[PDB]
Amino acid sequence: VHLTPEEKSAVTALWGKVNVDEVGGEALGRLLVVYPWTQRFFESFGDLSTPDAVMGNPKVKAHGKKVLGAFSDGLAHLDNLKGTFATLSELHCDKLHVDPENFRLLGNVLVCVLAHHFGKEFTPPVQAAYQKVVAGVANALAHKYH
Amino acid sequence: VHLTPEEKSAVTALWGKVNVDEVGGEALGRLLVVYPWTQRFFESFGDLSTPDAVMGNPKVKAHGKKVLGAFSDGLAHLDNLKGTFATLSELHCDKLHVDPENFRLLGNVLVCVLAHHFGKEFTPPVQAAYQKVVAGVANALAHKYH
Amino acid sequence: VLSPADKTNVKAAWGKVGAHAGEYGAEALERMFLSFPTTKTYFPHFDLSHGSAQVKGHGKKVADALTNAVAHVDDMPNALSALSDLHAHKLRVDPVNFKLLSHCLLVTLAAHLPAEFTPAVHASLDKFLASVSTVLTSKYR
Amino acid sequence: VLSPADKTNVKAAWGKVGAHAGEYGAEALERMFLSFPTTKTYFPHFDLSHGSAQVKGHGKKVADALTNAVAHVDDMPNALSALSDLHAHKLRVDPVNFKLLSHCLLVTLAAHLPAEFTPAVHASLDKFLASVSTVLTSKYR
Ligand code: HEM
Ligand code: HEM
Ligand code: HEM
Ligand code: HEM
Ligand SMILES: *Cc1ccc(-c2ccn[nH]2)o1
Ligand SMILES: *Cc1ccc(-c2ccn[nH]2)o1
Repeated sequence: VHLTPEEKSAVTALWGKVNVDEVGGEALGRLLVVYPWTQRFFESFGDLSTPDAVMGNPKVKAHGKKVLGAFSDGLAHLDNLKGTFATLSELHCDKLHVDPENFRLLGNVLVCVLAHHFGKEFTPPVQAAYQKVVAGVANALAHKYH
Repeated sequence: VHLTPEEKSAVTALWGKVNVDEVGGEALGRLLVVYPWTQRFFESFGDLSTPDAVMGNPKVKAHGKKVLGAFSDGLAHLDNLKGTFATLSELHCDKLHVDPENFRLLGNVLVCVLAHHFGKEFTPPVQAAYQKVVAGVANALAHKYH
Repeated sequence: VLSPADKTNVKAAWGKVGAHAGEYGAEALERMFLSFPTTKTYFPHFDLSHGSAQVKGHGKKVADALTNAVAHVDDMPNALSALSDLHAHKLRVDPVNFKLLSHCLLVTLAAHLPAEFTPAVHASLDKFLASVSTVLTSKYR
Repeated sequence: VLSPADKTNVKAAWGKVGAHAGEYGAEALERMFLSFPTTKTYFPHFDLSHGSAQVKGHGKKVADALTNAVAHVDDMPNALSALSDLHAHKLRVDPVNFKLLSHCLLVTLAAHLPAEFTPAVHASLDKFLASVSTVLTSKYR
């Protein structure tokens, strides 16, 4: 993925403020609430039966934190997303059989959560840079399908 | 690059009986009729205003012949679909900006056309082998998006 | 959204299914399970072997539900409410799977009713099955 | 299919836009044009520079149409028929672009209305925009 140096600084500056305890769990939680069929991949996470239950679920928060850390690792290796995510792509494609459209949905849910947390700081140019990142992450996740 | 040997034998055997002059125009025509936004990519082709006008359009039939030629090229190189379609991927993705969901739709329209022509000979196992072909073709055409 | 011509096309073509309901439904299920094996995991306790009586009986249920949907094409949320309870609330079926079954239904119809499966009718059947799929995958209570 | 709760979620959240209709609609279009440059090809006659007056005025038309859709949430095919004629019959917009704009509208709402944009309301807004999108990409006349 090609960010301009101006885009890279804006992305990096925003990401450095991200609440790593909550943002990932809110993104995974919203995925589970807005696209309920994704709950089928998380049968062992306990109570997913209501929106409040999903968002407050400690297993959702803990797993979302891992998601966010995967995005953080992608941000730090934009030149080699395919190799950064090869292990995760094997997991999500060969083992879990996640439909790659869901990779895209989760990336866009993350964008909504960033907009939600940062308000007007999440400008259209900042979003545009983040859309290049999440498209790049989602494609790397899907590589073992290609 | 992964049809089984039995799937390759099935697709090869059926494709030997396919009318290379008709099936492509029928598939492209039905794409334009069933998914009418695809007509936007063919502004210069003339009358596309009704099902009968689409299926009777000489430019649609002639283009459909080129489509099917490229599918034939893919079927002759089932383990290298990416290389077979590399140049078409640049055209469709970089130049024409066709959303790759449309590649999957055309693939399944072709499967419907095969089903329509062969009837009970288009058995479930024959279909399943062809689903891997058209999925591979669509993935190959989308490669420049990957 | 279906046009009047869409509704006319769907009723005429699906009316030609008739007594072949269970047969075409079971064939479409078998085509889906074989073409898209991940769909089998929605049925973990089924006998999905070729020609299984269970899949025969299930294809009959699918086909009959579609006949019901055709009869209520202007009232599908009300008419299919129990099926939405099952597929959207309990099973939480990924809508991509409804695209797979819808395609396999069109493949089955094209293979058995070639004279009926015109481009215009194909187009209308696709929209109809997309509409049914939206109802079954949406939680609207 | 929208539940009774979906409808009241949408009316409450969209009702907060108020006098920000043009600002928010224009912002959603700007986000779309900047994040997904291929969408610009539907507006070749437009001035699409940032802060363009043409984009601002167009953003207001979009917002107001959504307001009208919210008011007619139980009969959208009827209320939105003119917009379907434009987007499906004349412009032939690929449905993927409706997903892009819908996403950018959600982003705009999240950025401006954080108290409104709860997980359940986010879910209802997504279903609402998807249903609007289906009407505008369907040829049902
Ligand atoms: C698109 C970006 C995504 C990223 C960056 C991501 C990241 C991750 C990470 C880091 C793990 C932990 C793997 C490990 O510890 O070995 C994981 C596991 C998992 N992912 Fe994702 N994921 C993504 C999309 C998805 C989606 C869309 C789904 C399903 C709808 C999904 C389903 C799962 C499941 C079921 C697990 C295993 C949870 C468990 O341990 O039970 N992933 N993912
Ligand atoms: C998925 C399998 C597809 C195959 C194998 C295929 C194959 C081809 C071939 C062989 C050509 C001729 C290229 C040349 O000689 O320059 C072509 C051109 C073209 N294709 Fe496709 N195509 C596919 C899908 C699509 C789809 C889904 C669309 C649009 C929805 C599309 C839009 C076009 C257009 C606009 C042209 C240029 C036609 C012209 O104006 O001359 N293609 N394609
Ligand atoms: C045209 C679309 C569909 C129709 C009309 C349809 C209709 C039906 C009907 C009538 C039943 C039986 C309900 C009952 O026994 O009370 C059923 C059950 C079921 N359907 Fe579907 N269905 C559709 C799509 C799908 C898809 C795409 C999937 C998954 C890939 C699916 C998964 C299931 C499952 C798991 C059951 C329950 C089986 C059991 O445990 O007894 N359905 N459906
Ligand atoms: C998703 C919800 C959408 C809504 C509510 C909407 C609403 C509108 C409205 C109200 C107009 C002006 C109609 C008039 O002349 O009074 C319009 C025009 C237009 N729309 Fe949309 N639209 C949507 C999606 C899209 C998308 C996704 C695209 C393309 C990416 C698009 C492309 C256009 C174009 C090209 C025009 C004509 C502009 C002009 O030349 O005046 N629309 N739309
Ligand atoms: C009512 C309905 C079902 C599917 C559609 C459609 C046509 C084009 N895009 N979506 O409309
Ligand atoms: C009525 C409707 C249109 C789209 C949806 C939906 C529910 C979950 N995902 N999409 O429902």
